[PDB]
Amino acid sequence: MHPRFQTAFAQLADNLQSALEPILADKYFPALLTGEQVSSLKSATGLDEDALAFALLPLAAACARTPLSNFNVGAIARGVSGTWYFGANMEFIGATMQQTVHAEQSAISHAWLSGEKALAAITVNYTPCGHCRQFMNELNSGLDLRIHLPGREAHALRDYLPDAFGPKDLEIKTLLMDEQDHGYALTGDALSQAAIAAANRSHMPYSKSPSGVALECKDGRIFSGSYAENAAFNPTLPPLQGALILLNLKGYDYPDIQRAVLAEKADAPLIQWDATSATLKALGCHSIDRVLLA
Amino acid sequence: MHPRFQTAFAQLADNLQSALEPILADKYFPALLTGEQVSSLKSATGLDEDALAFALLPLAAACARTPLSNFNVGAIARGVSGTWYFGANMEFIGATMQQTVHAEQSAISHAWLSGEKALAAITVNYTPCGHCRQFMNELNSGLDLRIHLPGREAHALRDYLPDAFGPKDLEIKTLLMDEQDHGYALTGDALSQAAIAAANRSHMPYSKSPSGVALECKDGRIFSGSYAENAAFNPTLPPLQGALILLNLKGYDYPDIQRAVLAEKADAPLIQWDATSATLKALGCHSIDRVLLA
Ligand SMILES: [Zn+2]
Ligand SMILES: [Zn+2]
Repeated sequence: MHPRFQTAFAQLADNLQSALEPILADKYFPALLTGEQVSSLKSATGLDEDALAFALLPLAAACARTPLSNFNVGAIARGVSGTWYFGANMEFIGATMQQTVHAEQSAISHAWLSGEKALAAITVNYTPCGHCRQFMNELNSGLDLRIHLPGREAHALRDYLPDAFGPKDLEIKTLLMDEQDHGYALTGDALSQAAIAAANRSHMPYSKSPSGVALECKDGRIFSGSYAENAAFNPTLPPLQGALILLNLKGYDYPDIQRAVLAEKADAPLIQWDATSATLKALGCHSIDRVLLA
Repeated sequence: MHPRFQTAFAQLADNLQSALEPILADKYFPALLTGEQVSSLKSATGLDEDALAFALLPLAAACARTPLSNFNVGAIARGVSGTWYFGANMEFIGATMQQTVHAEQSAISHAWLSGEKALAAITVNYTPCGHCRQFMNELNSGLDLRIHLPGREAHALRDYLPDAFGPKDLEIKTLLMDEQDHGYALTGDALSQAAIAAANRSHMPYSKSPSGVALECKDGRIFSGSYAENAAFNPTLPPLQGALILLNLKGYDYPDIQRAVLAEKADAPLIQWDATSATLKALGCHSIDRVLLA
């Protein structure tokens, strides 16, 4: 068990602890549960999906990186595949408030970057902020996505965001998590190729500026992040954050990053380079390169 | 009349055009209307406050800087003083999506930076995004603020943001637009003193990192911006954006900036320096200095 899960696990119900102890054994438990694992968990406890998701939220919140607030939020995104993806909020000392990752964005990005094609529901241990409701309205699930919160009854996103602004208002038909491939040729080494592959999956219908970041860890692990625009612009997930969401959920920590690469167009209306390098230097990484698409 | 207002004005009703033509005569019309001016406008047209506010939204939207979307949004914040403040959205080529200013944030910041102590209502020509509903929930007006949208009936913010997240969740009692003065001594020249004065009005209860930016124009005009945190962190208004909101509403343009100063603490958990310089260099300003508080 990775040390982060240790207090949360200790507080779980006995039959849940038992069913989970095999799964959580590995330090690099991927903060995700396949359909099969969810079925076993249900057989061992008698919990249904929603109640299981709620019971598990302490483990998702245990992945939160909150040096400023000490307010840990956990979210579980439930893929249409049946896979459940954890997500937790992250705050970065030395950067800005605009670089913060919310638990809900972490869980959705985990699912999208893992290749999930659509989400069925999202379970969170605290009500989502307007920034997250706006982020969720970018998805191909639109206003129908169901949110599950402790003590409340389920609701579609349209109930949490009445008279919603979204891609339709800007006449955009390509929604986040729809299949996208921008056809940039992968060149360079492993890390730049991973960054370009991430840029190829970019959701960028508003500025048409593709970008992706890939981080290489001490042990050779590469974590990649694709850029995801939002119709309201500011809730956009920058490329670096995707990679850091993955690095953290998968059990690693910022001192394990060795190199990082950002791929983006040279003549692009929006440029990620400055915010990427500045946040990475804040986290300690200083080996940052940029490969540019054409 | 500043050229931006010229098409919008031409499309206004005749008795409105007549009443406004004196006010809009000056190129540097401050994109604000005092209680007296609103009274005159009502006498000249017979419009009540809400309908007047709607009639005026084309002039507020005429201040929008939208190189990416060409989607102009105008907002009118109505102060408790009776002053109405315009606001419009701004997009910055060469920066990121996180630097975007929404019309609603522009109008609220205009009011706060002008010294308005509380808002009564906000009128917008398009429904506010979740990012803005979250921004509005930081204010001392809380969930009671009334939003007015074309064709809809008025509603308090609590109707647009059900089961809201906000400062109470983080046990914060100091709300935005409450009186704040952090007591930093004003040192240096005019521009650094203006930046420190702006930092002294910072709403920063979450990171305790005060900052302010002041911009000096070719003609000697100084525009200042205070930092305003948000409970959901990301909707935070950075200091530079406050100053650029003011510079643009007041009729100036980015090539008029000569110098800029950012004031902030050296040992602060969050640092504005990198995003401030990078966005200003993108806008063309290259004379940026930083004075630091202690
Ligand atoms: Zn949120
Ligand atoms: Zn908005």
